[PDB]
Amino acid sequence: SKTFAEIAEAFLEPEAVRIAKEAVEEYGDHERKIIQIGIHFQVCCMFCDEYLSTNGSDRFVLIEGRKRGTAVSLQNELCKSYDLEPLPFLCDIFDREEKQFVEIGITRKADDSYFQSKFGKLGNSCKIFVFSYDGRLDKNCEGPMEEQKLRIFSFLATAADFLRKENMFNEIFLPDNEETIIEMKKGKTFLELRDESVPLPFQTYEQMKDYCEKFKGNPRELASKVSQMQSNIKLPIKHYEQNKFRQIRLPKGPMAPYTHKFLMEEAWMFTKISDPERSRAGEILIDFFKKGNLSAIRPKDKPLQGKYPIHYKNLWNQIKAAIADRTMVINENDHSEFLGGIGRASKKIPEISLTQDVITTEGLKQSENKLPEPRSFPRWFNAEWMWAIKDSDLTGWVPMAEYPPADNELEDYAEHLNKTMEGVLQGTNCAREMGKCILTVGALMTECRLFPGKIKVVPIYARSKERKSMQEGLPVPSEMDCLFGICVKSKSHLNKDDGMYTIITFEFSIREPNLEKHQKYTVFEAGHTTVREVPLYLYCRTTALSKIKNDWLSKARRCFITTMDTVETICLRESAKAEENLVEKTLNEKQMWIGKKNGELIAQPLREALRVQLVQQFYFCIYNDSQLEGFCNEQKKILMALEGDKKNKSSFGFNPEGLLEKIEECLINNPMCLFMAQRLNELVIEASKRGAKFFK
Amino acid sequence: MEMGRRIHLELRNRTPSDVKELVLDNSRSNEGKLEGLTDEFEELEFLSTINVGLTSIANLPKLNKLKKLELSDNRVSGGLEVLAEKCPNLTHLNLSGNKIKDLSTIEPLKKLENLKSLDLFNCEVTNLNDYRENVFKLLPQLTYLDGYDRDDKEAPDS
Amino acid sequence: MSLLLTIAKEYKRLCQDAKAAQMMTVGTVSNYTTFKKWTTSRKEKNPSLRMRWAMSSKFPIIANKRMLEEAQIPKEHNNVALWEDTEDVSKRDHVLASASCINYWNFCGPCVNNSEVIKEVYKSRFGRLERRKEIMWKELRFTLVDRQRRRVDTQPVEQRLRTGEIKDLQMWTLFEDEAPLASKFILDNYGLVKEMRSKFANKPLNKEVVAHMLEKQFNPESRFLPVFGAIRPERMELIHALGGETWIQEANTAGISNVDQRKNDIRAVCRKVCLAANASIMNAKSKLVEYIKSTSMRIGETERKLEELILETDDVSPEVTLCKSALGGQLGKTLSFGPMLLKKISGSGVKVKDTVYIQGVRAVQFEYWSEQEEFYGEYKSATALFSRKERSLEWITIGGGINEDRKRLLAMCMIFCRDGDYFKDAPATITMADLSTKLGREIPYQYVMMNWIQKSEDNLEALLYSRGIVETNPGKMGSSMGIDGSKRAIKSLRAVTIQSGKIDMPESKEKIHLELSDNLEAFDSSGRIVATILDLPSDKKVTFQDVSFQHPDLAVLRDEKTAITKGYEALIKRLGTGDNDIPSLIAKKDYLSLYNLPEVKLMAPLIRPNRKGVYSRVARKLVSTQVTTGHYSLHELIKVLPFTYFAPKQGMFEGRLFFSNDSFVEPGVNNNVFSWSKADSSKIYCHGIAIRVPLVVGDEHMDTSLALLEGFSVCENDPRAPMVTRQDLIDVGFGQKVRLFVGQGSVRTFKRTASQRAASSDVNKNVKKIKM
RNA sequence: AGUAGAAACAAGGGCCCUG
Repeated sequence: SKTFAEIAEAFLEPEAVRIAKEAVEEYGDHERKIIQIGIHFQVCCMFCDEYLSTNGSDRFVLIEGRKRGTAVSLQNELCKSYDLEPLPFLCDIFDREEKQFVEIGITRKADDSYFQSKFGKLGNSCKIFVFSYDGRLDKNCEGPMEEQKLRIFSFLATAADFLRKENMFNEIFLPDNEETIIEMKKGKTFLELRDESVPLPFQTYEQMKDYCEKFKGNPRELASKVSQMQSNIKLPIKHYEQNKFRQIRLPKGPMAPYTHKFLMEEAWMFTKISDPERSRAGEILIDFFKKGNLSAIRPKDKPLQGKYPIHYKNLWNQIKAAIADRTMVINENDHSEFLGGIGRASKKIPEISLTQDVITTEGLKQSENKLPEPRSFPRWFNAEWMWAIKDSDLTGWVPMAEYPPADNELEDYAEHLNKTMEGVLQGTNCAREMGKCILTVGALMTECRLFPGKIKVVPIYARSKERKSMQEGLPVPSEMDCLFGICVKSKSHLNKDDGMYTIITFEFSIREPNLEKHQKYTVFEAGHTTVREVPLYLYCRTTALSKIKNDWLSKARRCFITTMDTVETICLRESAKAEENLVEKTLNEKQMWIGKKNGELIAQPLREALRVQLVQQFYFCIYNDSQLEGFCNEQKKILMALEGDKKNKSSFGFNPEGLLEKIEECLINNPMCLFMAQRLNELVIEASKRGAKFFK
Repeated sequence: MEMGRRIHLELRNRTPSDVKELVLDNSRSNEGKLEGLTDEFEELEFLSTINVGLTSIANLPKLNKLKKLELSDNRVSGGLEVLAEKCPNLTHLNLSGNKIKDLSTIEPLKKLENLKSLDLFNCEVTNLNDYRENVFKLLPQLTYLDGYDRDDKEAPDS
Repeated sequence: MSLLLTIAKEYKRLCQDAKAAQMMTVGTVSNYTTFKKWTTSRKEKNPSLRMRWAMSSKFPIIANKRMLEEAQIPKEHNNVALWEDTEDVSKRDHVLASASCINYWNFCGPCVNNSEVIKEVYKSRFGRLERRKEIMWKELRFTLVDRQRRRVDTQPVEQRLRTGEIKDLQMWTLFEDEAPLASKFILDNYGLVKEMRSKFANKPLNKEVVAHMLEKQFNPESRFLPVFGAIRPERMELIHALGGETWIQEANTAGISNVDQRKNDIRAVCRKVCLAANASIMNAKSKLVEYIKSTSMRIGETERKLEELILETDDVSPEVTLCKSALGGQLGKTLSFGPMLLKKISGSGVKVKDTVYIQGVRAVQFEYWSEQEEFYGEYKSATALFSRKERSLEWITIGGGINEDRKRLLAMCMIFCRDGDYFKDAPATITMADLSTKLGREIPYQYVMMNWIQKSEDNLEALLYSRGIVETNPGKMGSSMGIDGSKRAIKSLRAVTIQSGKIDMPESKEKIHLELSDNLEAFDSSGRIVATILDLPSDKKVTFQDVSFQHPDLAVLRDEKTAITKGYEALIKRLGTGDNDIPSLIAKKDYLSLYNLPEVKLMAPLIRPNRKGVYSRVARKLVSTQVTTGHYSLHELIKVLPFTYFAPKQGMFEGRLFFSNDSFVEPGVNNNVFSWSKADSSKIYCHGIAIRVPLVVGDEHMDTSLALLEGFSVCENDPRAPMVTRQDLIDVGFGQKVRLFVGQGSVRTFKRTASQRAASSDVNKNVKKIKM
């Protein structure tokens, strides 16, 4: 249906299509008229109807489909034989019985214009029948037989339905005799512009068109120009083996500081036996506060480090007062105002109310954008990773759904592998953070949605399940509610997408604070805690969140999919090369290098490197930014070069130094990027012992 | 078609009070429920409803002059006590082709003292042992059964 | 009712305004579509976040108001908010509510009489479940599956139709009062429309949903996917749970929703007609068209015309391609060369003749293209990506899985490109008897060589030997093919690479018109021969079931049953409109005239003369009972009118009405000699021959709006005639004019006289005259 | 105060409303 002929073939018989096509080609007119002319011919045929005369011979003789040359020959032959006067113009059918011609016409408009014009041209000489698509007949003589009318008018109705459906029932496709010249209505201005947008050597669209319509190929000149451009360029080609990749340069300065909202390693938590009835956030916080361990906290005036202590102490006291009243709404005071920035939003000044005097009175200059500053590699990230790769003395940290039934072996295999991986992955500490993020952000999302304009108090909590020992001892292990800390959210009046809303986080600890790492926080020694007794430290941050970070953190559970895919991408591949179920053996045995220790390469099975993969995906969720995006997008080239080195493929490049420059430009104040780059350099170093293409 | 239009068609301007016969065969009735009948039909003496996807008798008005009924090809089951109140002057009934399981459903017909002939063919009840006799002993007034009297006496044409 | 008055008052209020009046008055109704877009324009960037943000709110669902009041749904069942009086800003006829309300409605709301209708609405998905329940899963294994990327269909569908045909199906199964003027398809396939109509009539349903679901029901979802193993819609719908690149879940799915046997039967029939219509040298094409038009076949319950099936099908096979060409159907850009498949990726060329001496000196011209040309190829369980250049095979890369198929593909490809010395100097064995004119038609050299290779394996080995053999260089051992299609050897065919993994099938959504010559040679707007009759199986005998070859030459029955069938056709040919015909006589209760109709007089001799009188009495009686009461079965009337010619007599009626040929018809029960069904009341099966009855008058079973559509026709507009309802069409007199609203925004004039002559015949005849 | 980036937020509209 890409060309008109198919659209005519949809209802018209293909023969009339071919006829009208040949006719259009002979005239040389557009083929858009294949639709009208074909219709004109089919009527004529179905007009004839194979009727006969008194002598048992054919009655009607067609003249239309015939070529132009033979049309006037048959016309004159008939005008002569029956002794008739020759007509000036051509006709469509010659009724023998009545010895007179019959013209046919078809006008879309239900009006007598076409009939009047045709009659005026032909007068009353012969019989004219002006059919219409919507059932109207205009003639100058007796009407045709009933059957002829019924067949013509039914065909025309169907045709008009099938045109109106396709938006082709217009003057364009069905014009009358006069309106046969459609053309873009060229306006004075459009031409004035077209004659101005022409390339330089030409000065009028006419010259450009005349030069382009006749353009001929001269490969000698084209080659000469190509060679002249190939000589004045000197495109550099650099095989890496000769020109090696210098080590990535990392910036210099102070250590990158902790930035994630919720403490992972340090955070100290309080557990309480699960109550199904009281499962709500506020109810859980009330239950935890009532035992009385929480009420012991009484921070000292002087913090170990940090700034703005008094505000934090006041807000902690107000939170405790709130719970006792069982109303988690904070009043607007100086401390909450300063921490929440309720009123530190610049007031817009109109320009019409401006003058040089106002500019002088208060400085006015374009904001001097203070781009980020450079921070050196963090030496503490490895410790967080190693700790996050250990069990948490509990399981069931993150919520997962149930396993459905099974019918075929494939589902049983999928469910066994998933069960093994979920068992491995539910015991770590990273997964504890997955649960803490999902639950805390869910609660904070449902508070900011319901109670904006109220500086609510939301806990930082999670739910878990004590491990399963042997049948000995207490069976049927119980559940547990954990309380890592407490949060609050200043007014979350999120009028627009990707908003901004300051929050504040109090979290417990039993560890001394590092100056370099815990720069963000403002710790407060808080009495003692049992396990024997141990000192306490209350880490009070003032972070900020948005809608998008909330929605995505509440969907950190994605990491399971990616890690599972990678692990089963390795296991199915290893099993296929041997055509046997090799998954358990692959998981238990396959050793995956995960670091160095004492100048040697450590290795551990896959079953324990799933944890490393999971931490990688979780940290990608946490520290995602533009920097990490650009970096992880631009480091692939180096890995591809590594692969080329492994397989003796003589890779090459055009300007690698610029690539390294681009990379080192996007390494700023984001621990993950810097750590990953340092590892990438150590990798290329370790591989240089068994490979090439890298400098020391 | 539909009983409503079918009836309105059969009634060529005739009032529903002077007819003596009616036919509704090869139509459909929503919910297998009659629709359009009332007590206006008084002179009615015959009725025929065949293959209309019928399953019950609940909207049946009161018809006294009715003396012959036909419900073949449907799936009626259970409702047979209305006949003692709406059509007490009934004599001929036919149910071949309907869902009938036991005899307890048939017992009410004893109250139709005007009953003469009954027609049960292709029903589950027919697949029992000594059923013609048990029915005859239940409905003594009856003489003809499925077109055959006791001793297999073929009944006349009409 | 009062609702009607409300609609009229609303229209009045709308017209009282000025702007609404302008927009309604000007133009046609199509503007509605346009107006349907300027309203309710609002999208959202991240829908997930918006939905999660919204759901937290107390009342995240807009809902109807009056329906809630009617259903006695209170605002709070038990200290739980459900809705509050308010108006949605955009709609202005809805009230906010919460999701909890659905649960309440689900557990104690209004209950409908029956919800089994959903099983018909989503018949596709229930079919999916039923098919899935019959799969015996065997055993997961692991191995590197070879997958080929090819276009396939992923939905088993019966009676696949086009978008144009389907649109009428929705209108004619749900909205009949607003149906457009009757199309050809609706008249032809009236059993399907009746079957769909019955299920969804007098039912409480959202009509739009049902229409959309029927649209999906009739759409075979074609996708370009990786594939392994057999190709069947039953598998492709769940291929995701059968195997990937590294694993395979074996399963036996052969006996579910067989869709391949009907495609096979259609191709067999096309082969049979193409081989029949080669006898007429001068007018093979016209004979072919007539042969196709006068044939049909049964699909499930319905009987469909072969011409429409060929148009709908997508079998890219040489048999179907020629037939599609003759009818005028456009088809895919897919060549053929014997039992092989091809697809031109690139290149060009132009015919160039060259001589070949068959034996000693016997010049025979053969045409060869002259340009570089890449070609995908496909033989059974093998594929290739070859290229040619100026009468030379430049290279061929094969990725099949079998040796025999590989050799056959290579040989047919070499032949395709007319490479090798043999084309220069023909083999000694081939003779002039086989060269050409098996039945008076010349056979070019290439097809001669193709037949030669098929005749004997030794010729094939010689041909492959013609291509140079070299020594397998080191390393290339794996990418080499011997004479026995070995994966590797010490000596191998020149420039014949071999690899593992099927060559991915190309794709192109193009439609090329192609004609055909008097010798059934399909040209395609250029020299190329897409297909011919010399690439089909020689011949074979088959017993086709549920098919109708209603043509004299294509018939095996004797003069007796043919005569009876012709007589019944003639009797059904007087069922058309106009006075002195069966329907008009029935309306005038003039049953007596039926006994003297010409066709009964012609058919009377057949009737068994010994007891003609007794049969005549019974059939002459039944008609009266049917005629007088007004309750009649048109089919029984047609069945028993042949017997009403003779004078009644006296005698005992056993039960069957015999002819003079020991064939009877029992009055009421369908049998082979005469059959029909209440489902499809527009077919009469006489000795397994389908006789279409025109739709000029309804019957008690068939009665509906459709059974009269053929009778009516359009005529010159007359404003005097009355404007009637669609239902009253049944009561109008024959040869009486009447105005009628049709479809949307169309008022026409219909006259109850059937005038639908064959259009194809008249055009063909007139056009042939232009060539004299 | 804080977020993050190469600019924006740190409520906005009319004593009252809203994402």
